[PDB]
Amino acid sequence: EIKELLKLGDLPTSGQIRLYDGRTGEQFERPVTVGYMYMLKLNHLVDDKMHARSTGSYSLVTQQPLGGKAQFGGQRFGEMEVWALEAYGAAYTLQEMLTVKSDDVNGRTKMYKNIVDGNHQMEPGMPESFNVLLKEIRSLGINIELEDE
Amino acid sequence: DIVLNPLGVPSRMNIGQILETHLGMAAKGIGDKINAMLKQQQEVAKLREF
Amino acid sequence: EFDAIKIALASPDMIRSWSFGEVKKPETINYRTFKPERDGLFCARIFGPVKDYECLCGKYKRLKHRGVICEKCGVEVTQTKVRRERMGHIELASPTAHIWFLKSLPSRIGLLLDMPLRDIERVLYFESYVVIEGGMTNLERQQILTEEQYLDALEEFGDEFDAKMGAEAIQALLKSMDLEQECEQLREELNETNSETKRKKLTKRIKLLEAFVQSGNKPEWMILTVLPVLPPDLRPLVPLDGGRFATSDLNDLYRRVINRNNRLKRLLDLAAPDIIVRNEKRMLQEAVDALLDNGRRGRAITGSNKRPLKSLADMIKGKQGRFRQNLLGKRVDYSGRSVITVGPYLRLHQCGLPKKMALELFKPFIYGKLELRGLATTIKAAKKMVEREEAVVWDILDEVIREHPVLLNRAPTLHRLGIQAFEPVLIEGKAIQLHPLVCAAYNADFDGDQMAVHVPLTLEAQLEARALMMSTNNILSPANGEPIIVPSQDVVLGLYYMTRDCVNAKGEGMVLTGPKEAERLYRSGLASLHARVKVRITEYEKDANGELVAKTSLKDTTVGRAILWMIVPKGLPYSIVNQALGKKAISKMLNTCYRILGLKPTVIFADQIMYTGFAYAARSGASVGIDDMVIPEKKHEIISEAEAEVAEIQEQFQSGLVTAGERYNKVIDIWAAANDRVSKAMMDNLQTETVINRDGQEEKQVSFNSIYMMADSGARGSAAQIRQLAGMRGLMAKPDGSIIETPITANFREGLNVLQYFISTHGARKGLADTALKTANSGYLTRRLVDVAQDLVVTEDDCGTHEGIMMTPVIEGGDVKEPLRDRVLGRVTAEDVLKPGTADILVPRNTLLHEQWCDLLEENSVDAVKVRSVVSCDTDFGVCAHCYGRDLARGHIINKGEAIGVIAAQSIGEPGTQLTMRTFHIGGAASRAAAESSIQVKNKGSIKLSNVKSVVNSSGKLVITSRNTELKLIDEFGRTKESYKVPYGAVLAKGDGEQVAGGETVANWDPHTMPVITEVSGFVRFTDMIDGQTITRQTDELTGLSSLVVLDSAERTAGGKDLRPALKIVDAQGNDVLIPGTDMPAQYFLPGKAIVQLEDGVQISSGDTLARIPQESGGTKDITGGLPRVADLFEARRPKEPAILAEISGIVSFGKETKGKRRLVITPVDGSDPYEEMIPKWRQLNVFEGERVERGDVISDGPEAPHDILRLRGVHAVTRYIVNEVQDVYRLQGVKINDKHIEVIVRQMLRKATIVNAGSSDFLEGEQVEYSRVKIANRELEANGKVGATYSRDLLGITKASLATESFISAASFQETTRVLTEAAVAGKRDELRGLKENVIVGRLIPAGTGYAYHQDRMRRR
Amino acid sequence: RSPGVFFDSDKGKTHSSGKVLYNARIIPYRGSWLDFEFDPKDNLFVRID
Amino acid sequence: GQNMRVAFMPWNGYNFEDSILVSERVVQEDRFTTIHIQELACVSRDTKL
Amino acid sequence: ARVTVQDAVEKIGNRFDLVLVAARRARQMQVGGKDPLVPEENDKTTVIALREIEEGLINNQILDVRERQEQQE
RNA sequence: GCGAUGUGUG
DNA sequence: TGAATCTCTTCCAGCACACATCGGGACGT
DNA sequence: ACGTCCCGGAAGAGATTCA
Ligand SMILES: Nc1ccn([C@@H]2O[C@H](COP(=O)(O)OP(=O)(O)OP(=O)(O)O)[C@@H](O)[C@H]2O)c(=O)n1
Ligand SMILES: [Mg+2]
Ligand SMILES: [Zn+2]
Ligand SMILES: [Zn+2]
Repeated sequence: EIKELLKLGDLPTSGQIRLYDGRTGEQFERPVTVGYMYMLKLNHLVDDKMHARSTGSYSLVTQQPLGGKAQFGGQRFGEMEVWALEAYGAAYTLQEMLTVKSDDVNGRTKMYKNIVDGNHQMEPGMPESFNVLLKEIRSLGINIELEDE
Repeated sequence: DIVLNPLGVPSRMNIGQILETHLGMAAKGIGDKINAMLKQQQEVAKLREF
Repeated sequence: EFDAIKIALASPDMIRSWSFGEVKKPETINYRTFKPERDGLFCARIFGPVKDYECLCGKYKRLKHRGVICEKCGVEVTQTKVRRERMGHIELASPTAHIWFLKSLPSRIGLLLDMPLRDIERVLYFESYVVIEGGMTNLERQQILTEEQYLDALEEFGDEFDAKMGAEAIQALLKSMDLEQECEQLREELNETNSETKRKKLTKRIKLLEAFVQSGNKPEWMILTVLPVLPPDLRPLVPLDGGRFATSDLNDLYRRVINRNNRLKRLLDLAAPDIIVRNEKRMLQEAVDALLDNGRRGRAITGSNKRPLKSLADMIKGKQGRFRQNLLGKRVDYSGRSVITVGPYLRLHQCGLPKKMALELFKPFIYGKLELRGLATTIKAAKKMVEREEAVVWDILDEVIREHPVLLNRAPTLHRLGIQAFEPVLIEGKAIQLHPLVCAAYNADFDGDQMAVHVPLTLEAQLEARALMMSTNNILSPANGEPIIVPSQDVVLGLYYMTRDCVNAKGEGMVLTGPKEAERLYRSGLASLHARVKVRITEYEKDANGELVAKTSLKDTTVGRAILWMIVPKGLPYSIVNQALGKKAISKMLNTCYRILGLKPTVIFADQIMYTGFAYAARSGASVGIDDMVIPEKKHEIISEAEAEVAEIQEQFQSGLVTAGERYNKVIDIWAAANDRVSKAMMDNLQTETVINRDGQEEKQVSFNSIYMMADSGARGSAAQIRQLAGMRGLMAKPDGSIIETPITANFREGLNVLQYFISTHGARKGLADTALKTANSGYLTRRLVDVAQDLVVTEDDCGTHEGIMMTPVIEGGDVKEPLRDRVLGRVTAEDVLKPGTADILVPRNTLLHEQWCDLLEENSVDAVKVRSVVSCDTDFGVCAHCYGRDLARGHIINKGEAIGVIAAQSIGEPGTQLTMRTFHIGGAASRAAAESSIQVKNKGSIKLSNVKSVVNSSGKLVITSRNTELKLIDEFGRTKESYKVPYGAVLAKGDGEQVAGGETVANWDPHTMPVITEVSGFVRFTDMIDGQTITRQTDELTGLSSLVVLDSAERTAGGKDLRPALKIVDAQGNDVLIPGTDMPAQYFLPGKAIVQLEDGVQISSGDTLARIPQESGGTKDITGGLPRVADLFEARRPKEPAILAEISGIVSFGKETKGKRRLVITPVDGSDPYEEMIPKWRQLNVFEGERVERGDVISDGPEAPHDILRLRGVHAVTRYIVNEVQDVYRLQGVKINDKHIEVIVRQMLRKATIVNAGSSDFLEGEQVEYSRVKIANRELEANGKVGATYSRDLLGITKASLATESFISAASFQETTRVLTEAAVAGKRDELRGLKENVIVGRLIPAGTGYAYHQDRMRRR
Repeated sequence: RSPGVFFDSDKGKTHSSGKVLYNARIIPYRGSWLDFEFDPKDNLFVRID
Repeated sequence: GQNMRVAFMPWNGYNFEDSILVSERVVQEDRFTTIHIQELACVSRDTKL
Repeated sequence: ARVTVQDAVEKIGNRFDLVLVAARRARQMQVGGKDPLVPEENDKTTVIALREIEEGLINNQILDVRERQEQQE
């Protein structure tokens, strides 16, 4: 029935036309399929998906950057990404990725200033959320400490 | 007006969209034939026949 | 700053030293004002100030007053972070049991007092009594006493004889216990007793005690008296929109406990009545239990309406405790995210990145450069400028981008290619552009995926992103060696079209003078892109070092193929393009280019491939159209034959000659066969379709049908999908492991009536459901793997040993699947390989079999190499370099540091997940293949059987009565070419050692029945076969005859459960026919649900199927059934009927028969002969009273247990078992994984060991200690003149070898925290850093790469 | 699920012997459930909620 | 949605995986120019101070 | 200009010692003066470090030597 | 700027 | 009299987004 | 109203089968 309808029109039976390239103006080999397909837009738009964070707020209990776009949050360098970096040899990247870029407060203020002075260098310290883990395990009956060097 | 990608069809086994395309091309062919018969004014007996 | 972390119990003195004041008031704050209540929970004089250096009273608001206190409110004017650091305590009135140590299962308190946890709970919840320091009366010490018994006792015994109830009583028992003698008393009791159970109990109790004494702990510390309250900041009180504070779970729990404490304090100053003080103590106890760990007791409390509020054990445990939520995966600044799109104009080491994301990410660098140039003095001017986006910042931004890598990431990151680096290139728009040769690694189609960018800040980090993580530096997968920058779809189509040849196109057979004017002809349009042509091409070679012979000649080729030769770099030979260049061909093109010219030529050559491929693909314009899907005409015929066969099988099932499962399998198999025939018909029709004239008459060729090319080149899809588009679409699988017995018989080009479509719905919903749920499974798997295979890092350049596992080619029955070259490519030969000209040592015993040596081995036809392997590497704390063999993803040997643990665990667990989330878009098709019912040999050769125990049946053939019988085809040079599995009861055509030729069916059996063939000949009597109880007796209406069906456990009652239905061959005179050479009758046990078709008293010859067993084959064979087998392996679960193995070698004998067991006594030549073992005598032994066994040989059959494999045959045996099994799964699904990774998991599995004779060392005899430790110990003991320490290795599953670890932050991070923390606490287990996950938790370098160099420095300093 | 009675099987998994059980449930539209079930000792045991 | 003249063919890779390629004729004739409407609020509260 | 570090790895066999040596040299350039030993094409300090390595005129040995020399001075 | 539920993405 | 095997109870079940609503009532001044 | 309360898997421990 479609063949019969096309042939009612003045269009080729196969439904494939020869097309000419817009750039070089020379014919295509092997005729291609054209027609009118009914297409739809979808409310997943780039200007509602794109997002970027350099320095914004910080969560309140574990001094880490917030999460989400409404809140001006940064991404979640997650557990399997930590595995990927461990799988590479990269270790300084991971250190700054979960000490300076994220948590340690003295660390990241000093890092921000070192940057705005042109001196790229980190000074780690200790993850504040780890300090919190100590406080909780210590609030239970248990006693976790940090032995002398 | 839009270039899709052939290699997407026989993998994504939805052969339906290709027939949708052909049948749409038929529909628009009839549409342009009417458009010509209507631009060149054609003694509506002709429109009626077509 | 610090080092190893210690953990222990906490004395009340310890807690009082922590706290900075006492909490008394269960009232938080005002929320009319917002000052905090005095000495409540958010107090001020306890937990420091509220505002920076601003006392609460107001008298003091100046930095000058640092350190001083107030005198009116009395709050130390200091920073506010002090509110994060300080802690407070509660003075509980009556002591309180600590719910962890109570209910850790094992109950520390329990097996401390040795008192049943039931009774201890009854005491702790104030509904019983217990005597404490009894006295010289009728009663014991640990005796419990109910209400009534205590009533009666106080009636009779009103003496000093003392019993109490509750936490005070538990504390009294604890404190009045002396361990330093209990240890010796219990050890004496061990020396006394003999029962295994008593031994196990007393040894766990004696371990607890001796460790509890070694640590500086005291049993009266398990019982809280002073509960500490967490700081205020760590439990903040959130304001919602308004002046209202939504509920906070910690503050709720604390408030409850404080109210109970206060009310009970009030009762204990009024001499309150005993029932009320008892009820209130119980309430306080239950409240503290809720606080420590809600829900471990009975009905958990809830606060909002009906959801359990969150306690501290839940702040630590779970998928959302601090471990898996904020100490491993952290949210990160300097990040961003967007949607990806293509942009093929990129060199493959750079990625587009929208202007706005760039300007938002590099803001600090921009500030630096602005106030460095001087365009803005302060920082605020800079902030104004970059916000207003004045036109200087774009030049600034170019200069701060130019050479600065950024990390791109795709969300479900699986393998270490999930994060790569790129240099940025600023773009308009808002989408990250990505080079097309990298979607193969990210698994990123552009149907809407999102990628996240990170910026490396520090200078070392940029150098890492450039020298380890760049895109160019990863053009070989770390799983298999084959490339991972393989061109995917449009380009492979463009090439498969650009390098081919039709018979008579333009410019046929005219000579050309070089690739240049080949291109010039094609462009001017005087010759079709592909018509065969003789051209002078000049190919180079490097036959000597750095040499390049430039030999030139007249190849025969096709115009387009030469145009492609304009690109290929110098070294590669011209026979590399003269084929048609499918996807496999182009991949190995890149692979050879890599191996021969290093890196930079191959990168530039991959760019050239992509460019030219896209170009000539566009020029082709290979569109798909409806007409290009041709329906065959063998389809109708094949389908009609299939329906005739299902009709016949339906008739037979109507005649009852076959059971339900048997008819089901018959139907499904004929449909599979007809499916195969239809597919072959369509595929032939498509491929050779085009018959075109030559200037002769006519000639056929390979078609240019568009869908044929899209399926032949290897761009997308496969024969399965083009099958569903042209032939019938086969069968359909239920969401579980089932196949429907009504196959769709139509293809999409044809319509589908409603019913067929409905069945297709069954199939597709299988697809989706399995993706989701099996995804969950596989993810959990990879987690477990990378948490047992973590603490493993190449550390030495050479261990210096000589153990090595053996390597042979693997064959399945057709083509050799994974040949010796593929298995032993790149691995250090253990022991020099003799040329088979014996004593001509071909390769020395520490060479690295790279590709040249692999070719030598292939030429000289070696089929066994002994090669070094990680499982037997003798280095302490790691693996030496050589024993790990060739690294992958780089050519050269492994380095010193590259953390092979994690890369191995990922490459094993990855394709489980990746295939899972993809298993659907084949459709619902059924990957099912018949058993082939016969072994059709392929090539001239000889025959070799292994493990045959056959017998000659009546008709003169040879049936096989042995289980694992393995057939082999040898060639005419000695080489082993074929191996088959001949199932039980199969019929051999030729015996062993007989020359057969091709196409000579040697074996023939029935693929849906496990027969019960005999070995003797005589009459038959049913033994122990009572109707109704065990067997059932059906009757054929048609033939008037009957038949037996033997039932399993599911129906027999106690009337037959103690019976055994079995056939028994008698002779004509009613006597026991004995199997030749034996003394045991010829009895044959029938398994459950077995069909007996014969009659009684019948005469039968040797080798006749007395009984059939419907085989009950599984449904489908995709990766939704494989992966659980992988879990079973790496868990080391004991299978159902473990084939028992021969423990000690020597001759065998029987013993004294029990009711239903049977002794087996193996006597060696001379040694400790009395070894025995009981065998459940319903298990058919595979050895007879006279013959002899060697340790490791079987006695019965079936599955085979890895524990026993280990303790009998050897580590090499168990590792070869594990690797062959898991490779069987992943190859059946078609997945390349090199073996090193499975071997390193096996290593990390078997790492604990158990002592046998401490000798001169210091190990308890029945102790379990890690193998490396005992090895270094007895190694130095041997270095002195002493005796070693005999040990036996254990094989723990992974999810146990990760818990029983020396560290405990690792364990705590893995899969449960209650158990690990309580145990580590009571032992005081000091933990060093020593590994990767520990150092990551604590947040410092990782002794993996660059960190490994640093830790060299650090361990050197200390 | 419709308020009424249902005679369910729960075959296989339990008891690791293939002995099926047979639990009859009375599911009322508003109130307390009611369940009857056998044991591998062929004993008829009731439970409530 | 709206019906557009499509033609199936590879075209210089700009539709490598699935990436539809759209001619500027479409964006000129405003035949996907959708409209959104956001709702922004602003509350005023009298509190302490 | 720099795309691949393969020559740098060839002259420092580790591919991790590459990161360490290069970073140390780059700090020498960026923080404390010490002009490069190769005509910089406005490539950054990082690429300049890797480039000097490719010229085979920097490695851990030369760095230790020259640091010791200047520190004595 | 917390946690729940929910819908929806790759 | 002790060693199997049947019963019950704890513990885990992939990753990364995006957005929406909604957050406790019950009585003396 | 303000203020002030209320499911596979496994390992422990019955308990039942050998004597
Ligand atoms: N629970 C899920 C669902 C989807 N994905 C991601 O989604 C990808 C599959 O995308 P999808 O579009 O659903 O299937 P594709 O075949 O990749 O593309 P298409 O559906 O268009 O065929 C997977 O690789 C995976 O990365 C995932 O990780 N986890
Ligand atoms: Mg997809
Ligand atoms: Zn004050
Ligand atoms: Zn070694």
